[PDB]
Amino acid sequence: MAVEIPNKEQILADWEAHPMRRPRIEKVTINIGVGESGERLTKAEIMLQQLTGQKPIRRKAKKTNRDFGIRRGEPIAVKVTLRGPKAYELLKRLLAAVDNRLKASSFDEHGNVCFGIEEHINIPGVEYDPEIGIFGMDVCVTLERPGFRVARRKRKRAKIPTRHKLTKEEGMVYMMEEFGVEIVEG
Amino acid sequence: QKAHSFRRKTRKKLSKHPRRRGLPPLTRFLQEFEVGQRVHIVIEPSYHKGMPDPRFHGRTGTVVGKRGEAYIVEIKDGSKVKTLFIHPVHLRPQK
Amino acid sequence: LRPAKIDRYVDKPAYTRREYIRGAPGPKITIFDMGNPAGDFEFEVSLHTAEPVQIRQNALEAARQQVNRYLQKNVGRSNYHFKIRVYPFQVLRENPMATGRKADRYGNGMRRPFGKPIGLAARLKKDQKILSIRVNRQHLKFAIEGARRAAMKFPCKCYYRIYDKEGN
Amino acid sequence: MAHGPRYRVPFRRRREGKTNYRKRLKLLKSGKPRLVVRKSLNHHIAQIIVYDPKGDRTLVSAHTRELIRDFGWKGHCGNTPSAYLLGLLIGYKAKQAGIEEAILDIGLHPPVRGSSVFAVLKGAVDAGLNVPHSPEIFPDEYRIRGEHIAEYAKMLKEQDEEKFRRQFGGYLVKGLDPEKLPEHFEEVKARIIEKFE
RNA sequence: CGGCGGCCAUAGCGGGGGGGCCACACCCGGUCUCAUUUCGAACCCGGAAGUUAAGCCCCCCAGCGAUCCCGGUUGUACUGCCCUCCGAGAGGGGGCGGGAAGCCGGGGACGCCGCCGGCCACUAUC
RNA sequence: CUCAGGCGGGUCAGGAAUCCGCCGUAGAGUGCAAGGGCAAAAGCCGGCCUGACUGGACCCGUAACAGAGGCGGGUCCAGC
RNA sequence: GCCGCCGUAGCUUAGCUGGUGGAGCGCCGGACUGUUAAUCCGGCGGUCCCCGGUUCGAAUCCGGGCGGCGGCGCCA
Repeated sequence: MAVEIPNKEQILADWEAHPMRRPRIEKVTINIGVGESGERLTKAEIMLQQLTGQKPIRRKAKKTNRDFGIRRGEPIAVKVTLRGPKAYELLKRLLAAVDNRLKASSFDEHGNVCFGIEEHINIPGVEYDPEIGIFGMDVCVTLERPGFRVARRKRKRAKIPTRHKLTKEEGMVYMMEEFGVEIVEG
Repeated sequence: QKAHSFRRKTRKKLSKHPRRRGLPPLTRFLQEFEVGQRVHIVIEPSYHKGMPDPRFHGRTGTVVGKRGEAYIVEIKDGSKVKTLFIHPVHLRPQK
Repeated sequence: LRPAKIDRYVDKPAYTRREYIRGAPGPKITIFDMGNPAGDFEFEVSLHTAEPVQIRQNALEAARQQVNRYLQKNVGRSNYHFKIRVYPFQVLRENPMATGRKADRYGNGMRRPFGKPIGLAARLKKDQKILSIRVNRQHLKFAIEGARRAAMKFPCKCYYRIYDKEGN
Repeated sequence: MAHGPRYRVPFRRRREGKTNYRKRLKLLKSGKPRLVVRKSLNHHIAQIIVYDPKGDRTLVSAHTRELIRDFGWKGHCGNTPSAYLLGLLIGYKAKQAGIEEAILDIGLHPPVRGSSVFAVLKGAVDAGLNVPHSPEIFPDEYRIRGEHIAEYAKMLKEQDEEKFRRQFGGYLVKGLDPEKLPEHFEEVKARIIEKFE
């Protein structure tokens, strides 16, 4: 077969050298950017906070537009950025929520993935939900290497080769390893 | 020439090559000149402050002393003796 | 279109740069390449300019036509490739004046003598290639005749002539 | 500049991600020496540097590996109190080179209290160097002495797991400082002045 | 192999190898000093259990950019001075004094330089 | 603290605002013409703050050289 | 050749700070009427002349263009 086999072989290979070659999951950002705010502050805004377990941030609009971003500065969206065990706790369930055989057509060129599902999301009695039940989301998972942090800080910020940039192969197997399966073709 | 500001027809003196672009190195700014010393006055395009009138560019005068941070340089523009107040940035030692 | 007595000189300066100036004229030329691609031949004949001039947009279209017409009819467009490389860029200027007589001027010295656009011209120096036609050695005699016909409508003259490149 | 001959000239330090040429020109303008305090993950350096066109000259150095010899320091080289005794150590050589006035070059990094850069400056002012400052910047007492840490270390502790707090990861794994004792700090601080009393 | 520079692409892009990596990084705790309209990501207090894999240093390769050189085009393009010197003009030529790009071919170039530290060392090196 | 624009993943009829990653030496932006200046900024964001302060000079421009009023500016020093 | 001013539903005309769009007329479908006219309900189409630009967006504000309206085309 193919897709799965070539990916896996390289990651084992990365392990052999020592496993600081392998990637990590930097963060999970759960967002509603499809919007259901309007001029107001949405009540989808709580539902995310309870779900994630920590504070959300409003997202102000820009410009003058037909459907959303009608007036400049109005709430449109909400997001929370997850790191640490909170992010992982979200993924184990979230990955199951998306339909298994995780699509290799929804990967980024960096070995990253965004999920699209709206109005689903498990774990009762948190989702059900009386009396406010209106929601929609888009969930991104950013994946990168561990040794990348130097660029991020002030000290020693310089260009990072592509020999140390995450690629499409590593990200498919790494997601699979944690939970769920990947789509295999052939 | 149409019109008579300082900046007229100084497109060229006032412009740096694309390579030279970017905020200018700090050494040239710090530079120290002694009196009796002859300095060349050349506008650095990248540094806004310390500038002389651009017509003067290419001139060689003598530093007579200083006012504040700037230096006061004596030059003769045609017949007239003139004082040009210029920072060290736009000055270079002769020789 | 006044007779050409200014398109015959290059001692007149540049006023090309159509973006820059307010008011620019259209072309008359649209067709510049004709026949088969230029990779299917071996030999190159050029007409070489020996005199500096400005060559009018009108002259370019006329000269090309009379030439290309002859090549097309006799040879067919299954053979030869003919190119006139130049595009005219140099904008041309006019002082307003017509008959009106009597108490009227027309005119006028200044009060804006500065051009309204007549046209466009291409600047041709010494050893430029005004025409390049590509041919085989069967089709030699046609290409030379066509070039002779070109040369008259050249504003001054040729003196380097009908030139065998040979095809290097 | 990028791949062709396009706008801007890059610089050496600009490529590395180091000190801003603009910040360093402002500092240099007065004609005063720079007391260069710079950071590393387990080191601290202070240096009194002047400018030349040749490239800088450092009049005297003082470092954490010339403090971990023969000053009774056998503490962690990356903590805030090491930096306290770095200021003191370059404080004996401002009395044998006699230049006592310098201004703090932190390089790039935001100036907020609680940081290492204020702690070494604090050590220098007590050594008896006269450097320009406004006092509203010095770490708290807890931080200098090193006693925030003894209390922290009892909270955690690695290589003991329980439902009581015995949390895992760094706490001072080391035997020679279980938890770090402010008595130790005071011995080495007694080296103060050039007399070493 | 640290820190601070000078010159400021000859030190732009890209790739291979080795580490003689206590020091440098990742990394791990983040209560506290402290950074986020959200998150230790950022900023900062704390540590080293683990990693050389980057990074980093060191060795080296030029396909792309740029730097320099020789030769070829080329003393050609262009040009100051003089001309009862030529050309109907447009323009040219001689003498006299100077001389560019773009390109080919063959090459140097994937840095150089100043201060100070530091296991080791007391020397020169990662 | 770093951008126009482009790429791949997301939402949509498309698209917007919004989202994640990657490219990206300046095409953005800087009130307003044009030109010039600038990327760890003068741009972007945030906080604080009100020196668009008082006094009195040098110098330049105006008006090259070269007399020339009003006006502007750089550049000091004292005071707040 | 100069200097003002237009074009907006098939026509003619209101209108505009740049966030709009009508009136009368014609026309079309019903309805009075015996039929029809008149009359009487129901309607709709407008890139608001072309073509650039600024703007977050131009029917509107600037550039240019095209056709149509006035005013000079002379003391010399």
